[PDB]
Amino acid sequence: MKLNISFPATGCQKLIEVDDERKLRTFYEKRMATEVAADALGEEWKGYVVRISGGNDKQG
Amino acid sequence: ARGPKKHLKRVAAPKHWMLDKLTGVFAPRPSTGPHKLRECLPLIIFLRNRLKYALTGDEVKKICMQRFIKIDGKVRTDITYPAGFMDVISIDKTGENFRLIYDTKGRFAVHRITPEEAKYKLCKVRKIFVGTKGIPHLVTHDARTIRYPDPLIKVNDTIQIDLETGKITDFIKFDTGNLCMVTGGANLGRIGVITNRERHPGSFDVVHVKDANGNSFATRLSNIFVIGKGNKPWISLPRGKGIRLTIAEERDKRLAAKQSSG
Amino acid sequence: PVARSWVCRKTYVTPRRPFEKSRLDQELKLIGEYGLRNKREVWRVKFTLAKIRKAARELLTL
Amino acid sequence: GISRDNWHKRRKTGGKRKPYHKKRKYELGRPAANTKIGPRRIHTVRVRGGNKKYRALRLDVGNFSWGSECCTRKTRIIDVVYNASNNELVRTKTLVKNCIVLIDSTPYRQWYESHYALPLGRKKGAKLTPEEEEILNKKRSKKIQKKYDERKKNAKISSLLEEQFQQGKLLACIASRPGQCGRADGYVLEGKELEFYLRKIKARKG
Amino acid sequence: DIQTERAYQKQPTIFQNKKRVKLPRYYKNIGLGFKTPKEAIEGTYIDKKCPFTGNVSIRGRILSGVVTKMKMQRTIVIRRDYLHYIRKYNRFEKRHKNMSVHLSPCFRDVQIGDIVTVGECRPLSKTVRFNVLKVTKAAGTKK
RNA sequence: UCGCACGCCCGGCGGCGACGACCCAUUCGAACGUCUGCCCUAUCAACUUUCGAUGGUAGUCGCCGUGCCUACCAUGGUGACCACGGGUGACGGGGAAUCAGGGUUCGAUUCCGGAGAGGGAGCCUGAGAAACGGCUACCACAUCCAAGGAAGGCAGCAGGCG
RNA sequence: GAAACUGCGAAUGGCUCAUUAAAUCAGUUAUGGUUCCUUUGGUCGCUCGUACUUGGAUAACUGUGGUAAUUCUAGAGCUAA
Ligand SMILES: [Mg+2]
Ligand SMILES: [Mg+2]
Ligand SMILES: [Mg+2]
Ligand SMILES: [Mg+2]
Ligand SMILES: [Mg+2]
Ligand SMILES: [Mg+2]
Ligand SMILES: [Mg+2]
Ligand SMILES: [Mg+2]
Ligand SMILES: [Mg+2]
Ligand SMILES: [Mg+2]
Ligand SMILES: [Mg+2]
Repeated sequence: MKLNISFPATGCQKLIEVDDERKLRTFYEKRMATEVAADALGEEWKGYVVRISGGNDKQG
Repeated sequence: ARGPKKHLKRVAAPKHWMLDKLTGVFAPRPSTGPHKLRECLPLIIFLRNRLKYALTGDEVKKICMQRFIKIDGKVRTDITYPAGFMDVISIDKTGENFRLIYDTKGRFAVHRITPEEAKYKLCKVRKIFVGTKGIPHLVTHDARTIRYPDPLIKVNDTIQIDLETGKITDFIKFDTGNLCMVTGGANLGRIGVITNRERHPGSFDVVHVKDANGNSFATRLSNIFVIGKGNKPWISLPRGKGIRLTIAEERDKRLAAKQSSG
Repeated sequence: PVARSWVCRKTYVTPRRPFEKSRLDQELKLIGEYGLRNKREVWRVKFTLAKIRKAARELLTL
Repeated sequence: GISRDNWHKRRKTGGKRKPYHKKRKYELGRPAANTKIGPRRIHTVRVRGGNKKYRALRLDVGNFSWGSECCTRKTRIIDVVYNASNNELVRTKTLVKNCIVLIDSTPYRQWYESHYALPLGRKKGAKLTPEEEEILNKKRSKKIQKKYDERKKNAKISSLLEEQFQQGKLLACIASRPGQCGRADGYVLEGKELEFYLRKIKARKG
Repeated sequence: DIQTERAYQKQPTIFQNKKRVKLPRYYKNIGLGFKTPKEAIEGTYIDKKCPFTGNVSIRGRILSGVVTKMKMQRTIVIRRDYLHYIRKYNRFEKRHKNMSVHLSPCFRDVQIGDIVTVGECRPLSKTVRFNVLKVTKAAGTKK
């Protein structure tokens, strides 16, 4: 599951190749456009709150 | 046809345009305007096929959009503008003024006039309307809806319009003795005095017109255009002066003319 | 829809009896006297004659 | 879709005409408005020629005219009491053209008491302490008291109307088409028409 | 008498509830020299589709037929007759058309078999497009 | 709102055009109507009718008129003058062929009007479409695929198969 | 001046004759029973109660992508009528 994370206050965006389901259970089964704590995908990320803005399915 | 039609075939064109059978599939479709589809003459037909100032429609476009021709005292830039009856098409560089009247036959004629005559033209009133504050409105045949007219001018008369102000000067009441042009039907182009008015309630009324040489003929009101008080017009009349001499008289007058010219 | 005429007309006509001996001899005399190449160029002149004559008959009935 | 066709139905003789074309758009039908009484809700519909129509769906007020004395007021509608078309349009409270409604008589009472200064309605024994009817009825000058005296000989009303004014609500008939135009305009029933429809409502009650 | 329908049967233009202290009837002339009848003025009927006392204009064609059936209410059936010319045979055929026309209740006593003038109007029903404009009696039949 | 020239009072008045819009005429129309007109068949003589058929009333809808639709009433409407039903190797017409006078057959086809885009149906936008070189389905046919999906309509010009 | 937004056209033209037998269609009339983009001509201080110009989106552009695949499109930034 590729994750396209964008930050608008600097306006910089990056794709990150997360492939860990224990990292992704925090984003799983939540509805679009909610703010989520992002400390699960990395210990380096902490205090980052992130809106889930909808992606592309495995058939695009 | 799921909407308005935009073409016209060369064969289905009205015949008094005199368009040739062979050079085109299409005839120029007249744009919507102050004259009907079959009653008008397109400006491409007036330049290209008759005056021969142009050769093709591209040259017609070039003439019309160098802003030269000035029809009814205003320049129109579209190729297929409808120029109808009694319209003043003026060309400024040649200094040449044209007034559109039918000749003795059904077709329109190249009719050169003076600028002093080109400053005005004449219009048949179609309907009198009363507008939104008791305002008398007069509607002509070319949709010139001038308002506050003279209250003697009524439904089937004609008026004289100064084009620069776009306003009435004088008028002719529809009455017996006045000259009239027949602007439609089988009598298309005749000139004579109105000798009789036959009323018909419900259906359309007819008028007997006696020409310059005695030959009377009847025509319904919608095809009749009065052109001046009494026995004299207010415009200059074309060659032939609206008679329709017979085919025998046409034959021997061209035969005697060719015999006398040699 | 194309821009062309399609107005045409046969100028000759074929006779009803094909082998009438006196008609053959008369036509052969005419084309031999006037130097003609077939009989369609006597049939067309007889047909133009026929059209002029029926126009004359129709005017005489008027 | 839903259509208005002469081609879909039988001839004068009873024979069946077979269709030669599809359902064209210009032979159009639309679902009905079925305008009810409630807080107002009007939908616009795009029309042939790029026009628009205003379908009422709920409609509380309407502009009703009192024709004998020439006063129309915006007036709230309370009930539909009669319909010559159908009784279910009475039952399910439905505003159409020529349906007969009840509307409250208070603006007409205000105009009448402003114009003539006489009590209309007013079951005698009750008297309004907030003094607005008192300053309506009183305080005329000597020059204009004979003007009001000249008016109050033309101030007599029909007894059926006076019963409806004491009831506080009067009968109107709608004349605008509320599914078409949007409004619920109509006029107060008077005279022969009034007692005709009162006879009809009394026959409906029984 | 009148008021036999569900709604109030009234002429729309005249207002009948002006205050006092009989009813004024609306009528007109339809033109074309057709003289409006006496019962259309002294009448007590109302009619939406009467040519004289209703919102219809007589316009276009003026025809004449023969009354055959008067069973429909406020409207009757006339029978037009004409000779149709085939061009092969130099003869005629008798054909006929049965149209339904609207008979106003101003023309009171009409029997079957009398020539009736009708006039074209707006389409009044599915098959009615003509009003009755004047009635003449049959051959004799004055009894 | 937009563009050309650019001035005159003593900052304010200004020329010629473009674009846009309530309503009214006008134009190109359109759509419903009026009257009259069409091939064969009786081994098709009665048909239509509360499942609208014919009207009346009052409405709904529609741009408008109208059974167009709804409610309540009336029992009507057409037919031997051929209705109704069926057939058509039937688009209609201007016209074409043959022809003394009569007629007879043809008219798919360059002009006018209609209908239709495989079959039916439904609809967005727009002044105007029930549009198909526009969508939405269902039926038939059929293209690509990783099997999850996507895309189609030559009765347009060429061309291919049958 | 590419692109893109906006306006207009795309309902004309071209093809075919399957349907359809008072239907289509022809002549004749009516719309006083209606709609009409455009064109042309009218009207556009008529009302009596920040204007020295108001608001915030969005495409083209930039930059991350997804899908076996389409004139498929998502998220992030800007910016006009
Ligand atoms: Mg077409
Ligand atoms: Mg014969
Ligand atoms: Mg067939
Ligand atoms: Mg066929
Ligand atoms: Mg044909
Ligand atoms: Mg065929
Ligand atoms: Mg179609
Ligand atoms: Mg095919
Ligand atoms: Mg197409
Ligand atoms: Mg389609
Ligand atoms: Mg195609």
